[PDB]
Amino acid sequence: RRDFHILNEAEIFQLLTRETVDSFRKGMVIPVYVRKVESSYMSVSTQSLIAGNIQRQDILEPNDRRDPREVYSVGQTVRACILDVDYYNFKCQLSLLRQFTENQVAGLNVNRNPKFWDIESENRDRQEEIDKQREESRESRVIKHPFFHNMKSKEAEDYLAARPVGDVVIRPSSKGSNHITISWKVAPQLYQHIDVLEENKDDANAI
Amino acid sequence: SDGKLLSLPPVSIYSKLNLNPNQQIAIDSNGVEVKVGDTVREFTGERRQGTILHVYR
Amino acid sequence: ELTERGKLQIEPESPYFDFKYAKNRPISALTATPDLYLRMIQAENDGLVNIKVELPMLSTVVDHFYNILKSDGTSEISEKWNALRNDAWKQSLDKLIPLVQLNVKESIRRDCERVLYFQVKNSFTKKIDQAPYQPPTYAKGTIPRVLTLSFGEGNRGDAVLGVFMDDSGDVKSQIKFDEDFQSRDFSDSLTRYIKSNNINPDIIGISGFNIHTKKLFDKVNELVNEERLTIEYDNSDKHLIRVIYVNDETARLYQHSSKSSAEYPNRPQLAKYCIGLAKYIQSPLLEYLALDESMYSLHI
Amino acid sequence: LKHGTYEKLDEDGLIAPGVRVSGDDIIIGKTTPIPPDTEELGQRTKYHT
RNA sequence: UGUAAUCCCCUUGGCGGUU
Repeated sequence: RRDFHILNEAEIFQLLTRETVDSFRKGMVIPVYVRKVESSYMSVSTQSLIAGNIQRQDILEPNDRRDPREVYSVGQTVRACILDVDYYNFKCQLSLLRQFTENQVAGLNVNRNPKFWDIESENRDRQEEIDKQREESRESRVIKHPFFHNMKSKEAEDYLAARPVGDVVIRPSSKGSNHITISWKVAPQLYQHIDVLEENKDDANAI
Repeated sequence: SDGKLLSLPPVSIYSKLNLNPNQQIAIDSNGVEVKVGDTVREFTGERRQGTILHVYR
Repeated sequence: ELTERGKLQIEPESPYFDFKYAKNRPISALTATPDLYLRMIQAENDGLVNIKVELPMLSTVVDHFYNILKSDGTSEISEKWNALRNDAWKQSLDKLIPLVQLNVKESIRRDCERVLYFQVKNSFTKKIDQAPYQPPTYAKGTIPRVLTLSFGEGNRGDAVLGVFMDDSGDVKSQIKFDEDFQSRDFSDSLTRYIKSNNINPDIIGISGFNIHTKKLFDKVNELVNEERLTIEYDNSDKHLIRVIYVNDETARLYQHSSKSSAEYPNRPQLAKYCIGLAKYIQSPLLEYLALDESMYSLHI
Repeated sequence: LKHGTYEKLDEDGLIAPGVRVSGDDIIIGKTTPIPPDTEELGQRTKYHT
């Protein structure tokens, strides 16, 4: 048999942190835990007890001029991106810049060659799911007013048809819950719909 | 974590993964911290919802 | 192909995402990567995906067999006969295709399974192929006297346990260090235990469950480098006693096995873990044998 | 332990005269022995007796 | 980075307070 096998840096790291070198390397986003906040750096801890630090250039955005302590405090965990890993010393440096924490989405290295990958199908499914995300729900509006009636434009005109000239009805507007359509009889078989824009609304159903 | 089911004797299992709240931390898509027992809803897919039982990676 | 279940369940993080939209993958290259085909089959069995085998030149074979079968007549009667023959031939192809697809699928499945079986065999052999640690100035195969030190976790309230075993494989003495491992008292007590009691271990093993064990390893290495704790050689550059990390799957499984409890009814679990580490250093093969059924659950 | 504060006790477990006390403060510190558990496994003397 | 604690009898007896 071969002599006793001595663990190396990668094997020791995997044994201690129970995290593989592949799953913990450059270009990965992990929810680290803030442990100490300082003006020039922030000391954070990962899930696997790996102590990390970030130099002041990356805790806050380059455009912002605030203080690290005001924005982030102890116990406020944030997402971070791995920049460097000291496997021997179990030390890592992180970045809070959104160019890493947000843009890194397709982190897999799957070969997307059109000859062997159906890019068109994945794209089509992508707009399908994005349109599904765009899909929402809407409901009717209820208003309490003596001259308010939940009628269509033609319905309001027909309701005012049986009434003499000058009678007024109020119905929801098609421009949104912040708009109100008022229909009044200008003349026999002649009606005017006037849109009213609402400001400082307390509620969608409120006036 | 993969989504499969296994059957093993109690001896074969390594040990329970005792994790403190300083270790069992979850962050949602928007970046807001979510703790144990909170209710979240899947952003896409089946869009299901439920209470968090355990957080790992 | 993807079913609706496949359309919804194959996520960018799921292992099935590697072949969510694969197309025209060569069969001959599959045998070199058996796990991809195995995972495709597993996803198919889950009702998510559908695997299809197709030939670019299927029309060529159909036309060639038709030309062999078709008649050379040109009359309208011959045209009707040729049409009937071609339609029956197309129906025969429709019936025949699924069976051939299934046969080819089974053949590739068997090939990939055999390849992965051989790969797992080689991985296990590599895992279990290691002779016991050879102390210096001794021939290969000699069983060394070993000392294991461990504390497990390193939280406030984590004493360091020490277990020493001789070359005979029988426990000789177990000691507790109840002071802080960073104190001078810890180092002095460890030095006294190492030297005064004539223990003279050939190699010292250190292991744990987290990164806190690294500091203990560094402290022990510094102590060894400072006190010049050279190995006693039976009757001159005396060599230092080596301190290394120890793989502990077998130790972790041994600390929970009832075999240790029957063997050591009045000992702590950490003592059993240290004994398992020491026995693994003395003889990895026997420790791997001791797993019995739990060896199949190892990450091979 | 009681939820009060033990910081007003002296070395002998008795408070000293002249000390202002409030509700739920501990004025007499007393302990009763308990058979130790298996915590001697890996506890550095920090086990409840 | 060293991180702080959650629990209380029961039965009798007497003496009282408000009617």
